[PDB]
Amino acid sequence: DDYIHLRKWIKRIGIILRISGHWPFRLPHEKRNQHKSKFRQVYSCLVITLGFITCSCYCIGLCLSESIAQALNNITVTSYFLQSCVCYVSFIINSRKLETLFNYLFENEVVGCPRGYKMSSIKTTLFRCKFVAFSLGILSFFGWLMWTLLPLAVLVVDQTSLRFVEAWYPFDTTTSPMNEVIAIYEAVAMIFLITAPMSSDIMFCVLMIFIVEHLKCLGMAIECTLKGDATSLCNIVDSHVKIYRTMEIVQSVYSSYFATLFFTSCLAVCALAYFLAATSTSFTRVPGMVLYLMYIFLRIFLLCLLATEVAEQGLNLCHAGYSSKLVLASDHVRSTIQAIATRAQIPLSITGARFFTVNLSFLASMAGVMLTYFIVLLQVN
Amino acid sequence: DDYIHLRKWIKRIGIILRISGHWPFRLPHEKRNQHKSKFRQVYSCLVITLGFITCSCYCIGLCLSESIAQALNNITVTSYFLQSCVCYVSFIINSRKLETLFNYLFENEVVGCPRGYKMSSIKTTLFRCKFVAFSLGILSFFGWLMWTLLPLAVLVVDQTSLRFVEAWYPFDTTTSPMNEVIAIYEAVAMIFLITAPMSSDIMFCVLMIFIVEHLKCLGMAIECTLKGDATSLCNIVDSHVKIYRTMEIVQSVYSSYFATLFFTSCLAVCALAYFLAATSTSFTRVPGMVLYLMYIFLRIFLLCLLATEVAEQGLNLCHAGYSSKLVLASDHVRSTIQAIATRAQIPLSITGARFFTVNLSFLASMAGVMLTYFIVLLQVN
Amino acid sequence: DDYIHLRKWIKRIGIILRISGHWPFRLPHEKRNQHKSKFRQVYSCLVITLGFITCSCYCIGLCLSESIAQALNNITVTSYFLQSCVCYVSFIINSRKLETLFNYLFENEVVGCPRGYKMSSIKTTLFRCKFVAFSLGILSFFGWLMWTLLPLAVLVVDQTSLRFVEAWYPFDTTTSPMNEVIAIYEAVAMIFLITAPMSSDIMFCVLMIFIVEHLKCLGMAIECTLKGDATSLCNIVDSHVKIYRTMEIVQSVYSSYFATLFFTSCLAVCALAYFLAATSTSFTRVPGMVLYLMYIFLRIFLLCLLATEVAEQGLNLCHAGYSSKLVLASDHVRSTIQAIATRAQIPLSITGARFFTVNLSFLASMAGVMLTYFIVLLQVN
Amino acid sequence: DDYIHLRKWIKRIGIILRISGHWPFRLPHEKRNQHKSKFRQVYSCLVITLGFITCSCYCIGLCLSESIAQALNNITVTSYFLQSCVCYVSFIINSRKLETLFNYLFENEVVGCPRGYKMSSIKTTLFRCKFVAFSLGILSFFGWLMWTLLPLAVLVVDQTSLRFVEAWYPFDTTTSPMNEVIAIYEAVAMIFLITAPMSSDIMFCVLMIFIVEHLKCLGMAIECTLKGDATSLCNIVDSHVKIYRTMEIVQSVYSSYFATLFFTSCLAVCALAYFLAATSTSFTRVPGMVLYLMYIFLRIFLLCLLATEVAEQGLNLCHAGYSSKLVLASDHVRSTIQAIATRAQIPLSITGARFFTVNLSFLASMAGVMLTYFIVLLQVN
Ligand SMILES: CCN(CC)C(=O)c1cccc(C)c1
Ligand SMILES: CCN(CC)C(=O)c1cccc(C)c1
Ligand SMILES: CCN(CC)C(=O)c1cccc(C)c1
Ligand SMILES: CCN(CC)C(=O)c1cccc(C)c1
Repeated sequence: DDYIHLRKWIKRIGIILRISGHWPFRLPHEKRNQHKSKFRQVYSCLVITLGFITCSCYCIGLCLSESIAQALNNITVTSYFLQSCVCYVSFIINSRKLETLFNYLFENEVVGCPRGYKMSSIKTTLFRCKFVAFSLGILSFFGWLMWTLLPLAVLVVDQTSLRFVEAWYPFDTTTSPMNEVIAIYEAVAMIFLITAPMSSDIMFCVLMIFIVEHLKCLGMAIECTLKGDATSLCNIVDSHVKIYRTMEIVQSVYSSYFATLFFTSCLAVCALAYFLAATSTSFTRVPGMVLYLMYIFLRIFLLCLLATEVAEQGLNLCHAGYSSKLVLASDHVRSTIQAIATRAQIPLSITGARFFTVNLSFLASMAGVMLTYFIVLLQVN
Repeated sequence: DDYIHLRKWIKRIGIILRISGHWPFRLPHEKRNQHKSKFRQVYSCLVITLGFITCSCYCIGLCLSESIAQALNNITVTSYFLQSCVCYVSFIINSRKLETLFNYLFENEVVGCPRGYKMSSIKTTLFRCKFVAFSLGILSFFGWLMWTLLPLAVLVVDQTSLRFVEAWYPFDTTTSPMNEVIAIYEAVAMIFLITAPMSSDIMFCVLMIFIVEHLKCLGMAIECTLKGDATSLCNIVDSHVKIYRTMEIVQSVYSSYFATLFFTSCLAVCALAYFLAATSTSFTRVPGMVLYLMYIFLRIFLLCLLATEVAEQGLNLCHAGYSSKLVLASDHVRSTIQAIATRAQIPLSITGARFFTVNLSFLASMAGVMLTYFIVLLQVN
Repeated sequence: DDYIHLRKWIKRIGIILRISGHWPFRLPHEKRNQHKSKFRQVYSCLVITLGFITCSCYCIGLCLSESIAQALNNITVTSYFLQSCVCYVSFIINSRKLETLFNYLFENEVVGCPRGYKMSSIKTTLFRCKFVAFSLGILSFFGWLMWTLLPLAVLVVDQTSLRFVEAWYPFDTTTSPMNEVIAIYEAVAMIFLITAPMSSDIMFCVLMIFIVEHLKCLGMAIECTLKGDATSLCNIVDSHVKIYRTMEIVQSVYSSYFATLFFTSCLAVCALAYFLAATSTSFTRVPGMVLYLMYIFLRIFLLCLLATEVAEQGLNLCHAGYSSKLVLASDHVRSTIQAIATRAQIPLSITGARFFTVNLSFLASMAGVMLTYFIVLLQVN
Repeated sequence: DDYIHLRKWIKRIGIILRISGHWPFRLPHEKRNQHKSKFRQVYSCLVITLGFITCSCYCIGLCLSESIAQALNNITVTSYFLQSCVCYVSFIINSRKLETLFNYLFENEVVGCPRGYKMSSIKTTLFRCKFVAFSLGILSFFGWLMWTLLPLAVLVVDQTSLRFVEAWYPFDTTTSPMNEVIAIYEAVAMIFLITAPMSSDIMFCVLMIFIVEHLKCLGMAIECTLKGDATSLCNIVDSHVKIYRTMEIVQSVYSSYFATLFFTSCLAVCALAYFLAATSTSFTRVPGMVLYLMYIFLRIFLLCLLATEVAEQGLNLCHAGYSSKLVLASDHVRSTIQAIATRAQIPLSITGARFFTVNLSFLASMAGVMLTYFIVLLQVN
């Protein structure tokens, strides 16, 4: 069966959310109260504390800067690291809503749709899910492998400064006793701090894909029940309000995370464009800086695209049922379809801490701001 | 009882609005026609005239500037002072509407809500009220104490220019006979001119908190009356129209005050960022200039947040009642819920003299404008 | 009677529209086919041709510029002159719609309003009409008197270049035979080219004031007919659709005129701010350049304010009738009030050639653009 | 008959779409399965491959640039060429939807309209169609003739570098054996690569004109059927939903094409304004660069105008039927007119890959961006 295949994938997503050290909540397939184990709790606490102290050493390493170039070289990695920290806190706080969200993915079976549509819907869902997940995973692995292991192959196979950008430490970390084990520590902390927000964006993309498929199924079900008494309309309205409650749940955690993400990502792409444009770099960091740019652009573009698709499917749900049969229906249908339309006129939008609406036009406005500040930072030299 | 506690707090707000010299109007708890006393009227007239002449000496002290730096050092304090003057005039003119607003806070008892919700609503209201009031009060006291008493401890405990920025005066004010009593006069005028707009923003924050709680109570009451004849719907519509009339009353006074506030606050934060960035300041004004920045950002952020919450609660009221029961109701309910929704689609927004809508996105746009003009003013040196 | 007073004023407006040389159309009070006279037609043709040739000499005088300063000194007057020419053409083309507009001002009597409201409405209408008309007229007279007669009192009472900015001419116009009669010709052409667009803005302000009063009367009439069968609702809907047809008529002519006006006015205020800031002017043109700025700002602000008031009154008409009585009315009232509301949700907006919406926020955006280009033009020196 | 005349014109449009080498689809007048011929398929494949290799040589000719000036001189032509390539791909992919679109133009006969309106509608349609088609065709022919044949008349009638801007080639192309035949090849490739997107914009303009006429006919038909049972309303709703399906079909292909078009057109007009402003050009390319500017501005303005007209006609359809008769109709009419209005409130907008809405305000925003980047590129020299 194809459907049990879908089961596999959502279990994998839950597994990855417990690999990178998020707080363990109840998965739908788990029914032995396994998430309350201490063996998985000390894991998440250890990884969260390690990420916190690494981000704090990097953040106070920024304020103790030598010049402008070291400041920007700290700005990029500290931006990504505090993105990871904001994501850690936001998944720590709202643990209960994630269980309801994963229960929504487990069963979402729409009633009233023709049976020929569900198969192609499941195939498109699995294809797009596999695409976004493997894309972000492979780009993350290549970027980490370059940025972390490329300077090690210059010296460790056989003077100082193995890592690309230094940070604040209580130890000296310049002598040969300490710098290698600092590099190893930075490697494993880099693994976890990269793995957390990528997994969060993967889960958000899965949720948006499922909500798009659900809204298309709802529109087809409205057309099917109008082509043909009350109970079908009650089930339609209940699915339409369940979708709205689910998006209202998704709004909060990703509101805080998206505000932090978008601001620090704009800072990171501006600093990267300055490093690639002006300063005569050492050419061993061009394959890192040309992959971090593509990762940032791909992540922002995928988030904005899957946030625009949901609003477009809601507005497409507004035009559902409007045909010649609606004129010939009773007063009951002409009232409930009117109610469904005037509720569907309100768009389902994910806002970033209510400062902006995550759309595709916001990507164009932010790219304009990035171009302006890149021109300014280039002129300042 | 908790509820009588709320009584205490609104009385305190009225008391503070008569301490800082606003025009005395009838409070709800007062029932002896006490507000028409001359003993409280000559107070407000004396304080308003003193604030007017102090703001006028500061304003014509700006045009008689020596250079650019003295001009900006006048620009900050004159911006805050004419904010205070605009607030004084706006509370002088519309005295009658403030009585209806304080009568709205005295009794606002929603009918039809389940009894278990009102307790937590009152607790959240008291907590957020105490938070915003004590926050702005303590920051104002620390900022005034620094800016006014820190230069006095250099000289008065034992050459000229005790105050930080000079102003126009008919007296000489440079000689030792006059400068000390000018400093004392500036201290008490500083107390009143700081105390007025902070108290106005505290009252606006109280009103927005109460309107948010009222809208949430209305949504819960709609859900409760749909879960269960006409009279409940009439009471719901009457509460919904009373909220709209109250916001329409709040719109005007704070429209004029918010236009003045936002423009002069942008000017003040730009001039402060220039003083903190470039000019080698004397380090005795860094604790003043680093608290005035935090006060400005906190005040603007709290105003924008509590103006966004009301619009979000209105749009959340639009989605109320939409469920399976609405399909099974009569024509009467399906008409009145439709009317409530198509009225709730119009957002309750506080505009600043109709030039802009006070939202959280406006804070981002204004911060972008502040960053652009700070870059320009830094480049001009 | 007060009402016949209103008659007087609209007749005066028609009279002024035929003084400045617009194409003569039928006024409401005229009933002898007087507008088809040739005695008033050769007037308008002569004045329009004179304004055309003066604007053409000024426009080709701009392209034959000596430097940047003479180019901007031509830019200001040519901007105002081609505003006048666009207004002349737009009133020449649509002569028929102006008759229907002046017939709308002649009789607009709303039915169903309480009688106590109409008196205060007429008083407020006459007050605001007199205010805007006398304000723009007196500022125009002072600006023309300064700019035209102030250099004449230096020389003509007793070497060359009497006028402030020269233009292209076939004659020499530098010798003493010709320059005085060129100055006289420029004086009378200046009178007509100033008098035309000011009269057009006065008529637009009158129309917006009347539409605001009409919408407030309609809202009060809806409240009155809901407080109390079908015929009142038919009269309400007919007045509401007549207001929309009138605004749709007003949209076109002022769309073209407002596009030209706003663009050339932004150019003029930028060039004036450059002349007042940098160049060491001769101080005999400071009273002209400081009145032209105030006239431009006052005209733009009054147009934007009276365009925002109409949209606000439409959205206020959306909330009319919504009360406890609407729940207790029949199906007929609950359907027609719903229809009135869903039609009133569409805003009555005057757009400038569909490029922008004339609001008060547009004034803030245009002022930001003016500040940016003033900073650039100051930096270019 | 006039109507058969319309037939002629749409056949001509189909003919031109098969002249410039687009993929051949079934026209409405063709009924012998002529579009599946190989004689017309190898034509389109040959022209598409030639345009691809020419665009690829120009695109890799950009990256192998000598300086900034040669880079911009490549940027303009490569922008137009990749516009042509994106249009080629977008017409290759969606071949099936173009058949339904051309079947919509073949028969669109509205039922219920008064007969006196259709004649003037057809006359206005033919006039505007002929205007836009002949305008873009004549400007394209003059621009191509100038840019391609003007340097040939300097040398070929009787040292190197016949073409204006060079490109990458495997051949030498500088010697006299090869440069002439390279110029001939560039001439014919220039013909096809210019002829494709102009024909696409002509078809889009035809579609927007027809949709505007259809919406006006629908509004007049609503007024006519309200002036007078169910079947007329069913036909009205079916025409209104057919218009929406047609615009939803038009959205996709022109979404991708409009995104590419608008971005590369902004780049091209910025580079052209730099070439015309600063660099001492050879004056033989001023008649080319002053026609390419007018072509770009005319094309963008016509696209934005005919995209704004459709949204304005939809919002005008929202106000249809609202009169005194609607109050006196049955419940059926007052429900179906309400449904038509609440569906017509959603605007029919053509978005460019969902990044922006093609309006006339977007033209103003893009012109502001063009002015800013032109000022920057002028300052960089
Ligand atoms: C900058 C984040 N980072 C830590 C240094 C990386 O290795 C890195 C680089 C490129 C792309 C990705 C997903 C991670
Ligand atoms: C600038 C206003 N002011 C008068 C000089 C102050 O003392 C002051 C400084 C910081 C924060 C607050 C609330 C007041
Ligand atoms: C610039 C237009 N103008 C002709 C030179 C004037 O005299 C002028 C100057 C200021 C204000 C007004 C209404 C007209
Ligand atoms: C830049 C495109 N191009 C190829 C060089 C042209 O000949 C060209 C120039 C002006 C106007 C038009 C429609 C085409």
